[PDB]
Amino acid sequence: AKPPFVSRSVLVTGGNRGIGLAIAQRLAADGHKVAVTHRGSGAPKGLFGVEVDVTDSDAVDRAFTAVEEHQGPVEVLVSNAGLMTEEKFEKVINANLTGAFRVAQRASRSMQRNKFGRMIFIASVQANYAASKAGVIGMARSIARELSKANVTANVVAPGYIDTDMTRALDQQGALQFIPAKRVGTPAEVAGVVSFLASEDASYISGAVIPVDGGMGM
Amino acid sequence: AKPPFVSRSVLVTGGNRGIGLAIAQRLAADGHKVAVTHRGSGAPKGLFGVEVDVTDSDAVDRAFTAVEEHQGPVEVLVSNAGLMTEEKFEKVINANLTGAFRVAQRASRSMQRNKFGRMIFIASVQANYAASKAGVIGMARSIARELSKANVTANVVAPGYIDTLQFIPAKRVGTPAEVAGVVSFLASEDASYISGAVIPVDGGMGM
Amino acid sequence: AKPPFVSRSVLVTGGNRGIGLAIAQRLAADGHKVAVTHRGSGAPKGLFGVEVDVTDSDAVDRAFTAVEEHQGPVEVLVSNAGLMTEEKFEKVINANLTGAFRVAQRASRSMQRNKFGRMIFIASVQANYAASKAGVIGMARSIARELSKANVTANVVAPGYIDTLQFIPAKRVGTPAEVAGVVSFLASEDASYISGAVIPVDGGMGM
Amino acid sequence: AKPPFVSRSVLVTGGNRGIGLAIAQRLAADGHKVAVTHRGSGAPKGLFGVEVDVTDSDAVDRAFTAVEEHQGPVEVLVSNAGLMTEEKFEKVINANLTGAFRVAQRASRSMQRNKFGRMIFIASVQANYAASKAGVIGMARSIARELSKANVTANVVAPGYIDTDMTRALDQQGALQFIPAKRVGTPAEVAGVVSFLASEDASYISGAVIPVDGGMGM
Repeated sequence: AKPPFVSRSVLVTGGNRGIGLAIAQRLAADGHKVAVTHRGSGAPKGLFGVEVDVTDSDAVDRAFTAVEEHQGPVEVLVSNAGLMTEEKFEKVINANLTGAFRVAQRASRSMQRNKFGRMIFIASVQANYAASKAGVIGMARSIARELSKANVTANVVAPGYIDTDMTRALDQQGALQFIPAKRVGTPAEVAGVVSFLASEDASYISGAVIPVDGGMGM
Repeated sequence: AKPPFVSRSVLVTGGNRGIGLAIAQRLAADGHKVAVTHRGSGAPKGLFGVEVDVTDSDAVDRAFTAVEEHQGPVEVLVSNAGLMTEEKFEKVINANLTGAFRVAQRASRSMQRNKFGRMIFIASVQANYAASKAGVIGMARSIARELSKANVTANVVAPGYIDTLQFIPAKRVGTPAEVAGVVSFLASEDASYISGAVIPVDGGMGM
Repeated sequence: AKPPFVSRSVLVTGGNRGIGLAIAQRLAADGHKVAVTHRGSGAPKGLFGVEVDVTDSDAVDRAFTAVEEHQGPVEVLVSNAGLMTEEKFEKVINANLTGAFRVAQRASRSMQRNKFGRMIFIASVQANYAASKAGVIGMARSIARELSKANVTANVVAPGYIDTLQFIPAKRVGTPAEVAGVVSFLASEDASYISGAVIPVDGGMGM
Repeated sequence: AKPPFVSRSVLVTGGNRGIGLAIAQRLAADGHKVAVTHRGSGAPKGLFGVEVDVTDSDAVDRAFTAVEEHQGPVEVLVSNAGLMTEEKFEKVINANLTGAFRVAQRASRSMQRNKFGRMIFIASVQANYAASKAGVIGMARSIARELSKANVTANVVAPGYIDTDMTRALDQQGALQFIPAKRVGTPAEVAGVVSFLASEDASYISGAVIPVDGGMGM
């Protein structure tokens, strides 16, 4: 007894490259209406693009508004990262943690009003990155606590070792000792999880962290 | 970029009632070849059933054998829990913890040999239940560590309050179908890189 | 602002060797009244010992009784683990999981009645061990939920590699004394508001 | 076989009030050399005080230096918090997360050189607070990973409901349903845990989160 498909207004932050693109293209193939944010380089053919520096609250506000006018209010929000000294630490925190907050907060009133919302946070694949990842999880669990009564869930996807364009650039196999699956994952493997969390099957999952790591984070 | 569907040989333990039945029915509608074990009340209409007491290793072996003949070697195992004194403690541990081991072990040979397997353990919705459920998660994580190299994963679904409340973020109970939805995903081609995970299906309860 | 010392009646299961012995010796030096169970090789010099097979509920009851007479009703229980086929699986589950339940249950009446108790379960340093250890944590959390109102806590110590390595942040093994140090703290007046916790003693390993 | 006591150079951030003071006074009663940071109001009689806004990297630097000259390099660091809109969110993140980083980073070189260090982070007792608490844990686990080989551990203390001066000001008993112990904890109960983590008995605990919550966070 599978729930009939509903085509959602979807926003994928950083949806023009790497894992973000895989997610964006999967969700579009699913039958959703998919928009993406980028840093200026352009949204991939097919999809609706807005330029957004997630460090900037006004840019986020204007982005959501252009999306709203284009395809209706954001129902499904996929938040992708984002990006030792004080400057390096605050930069990653601003992009990856506070950037997640900014987009989540801009999304929340519309989702609460409409009694539908899926916030899906993609954790980064080092003190700054560890801190911002754990912070997003803490934040997501907190959004889940407040908003779930309104049918607005917040869940996290925690990717393990995934083959990106930039992953392939490293001297890499020492990582496989720590992975029970004994292999790297694909961008498509992560996008499959986002697709499920975006579907009508995930309505009773809220405040969860799903690891997509071949067993690594056990 | 969806991966093409593959019809799997599925065994659902306790697939005749409640959460078990909804799982068996969803997987059949998904397009899998679905068999169920049951305690004696009968399989669901149309689906191949076998009577199994999961405290009985020989009854486990017979069931798997009869299923292998019917529809081919078991590729995906959905293990549903079968249900303070020393007697009651050991009973629940035998059914819910050792029972999961018995089915997981009987399934594992053919999964490793054939280089595909998905083990999906559904935790139970007292000291004995707490220990059985936690014991299953530890056992699943251990199987995940051993067999993931052979494309054989082990994951756990942790249901909350399912109808078969203020202290729940969602402020409602879950349906048996919301559980079966997650099992359908775990049994699908989209879950290949998930292994050793506990997916809570509880509307935010166990956070 | 340290709370004054109270000499507790302590039972340490398997307190005759390895981690068990170091725990029993530390607690005795701390100033507690320390008894140990053992498998038959004998108690440590000076300490009151009783032979117990933790798979035997009646042997558990007898031991507690003999200890109550010797030094007074057990106030702090340190439960040390006693140590793939269906036979080997059930064996480890009986000793490490059900064995912990048997001692925890025999201890609990007097702790609730007397409004003080500290249960300290030492996890083991395979599918059976993974399940037993995870099962003990779930059981400890359950006891913690039930009995904490009566000033009866249950906590778990999870030791890593203990000498009784690159994949360890500390880059060394732990001593049996580093484990006993944490048990000493858990048995002390400083631990009253810790209940249902798993304290890892592993140099960062299980992070 | 208890390890002989060693009197450590200790720094307690926010050690002049509430749980911070309890910790500071306990550690001093233990026999450590205890310094505290404050916001201007003064360190409690007995103890060495430095004024430090943990938002300010230069103030942190000068504080550690005054402590070093007074009683020797910081061996034991107790980091106390610290303190929905963007401003409120970034303020709590700056004080509670980046503030933790600042003091941890200023402490680290001396601890690494001397092959001794105990970093103990006291988590706050809401999206901003949840995020910063989870972030500190993520950070601490990351410090533990890098520094433990040099005998520098990082552990977290996660207080449940504790009776402060400010706790007593709230309409409070609805909290007790969620606490198996069925009572509030005392500042002294938390300080007892810090005392253990600061002692010679905690050397093989690193990257741990100890909850002091009567069972609450189970």
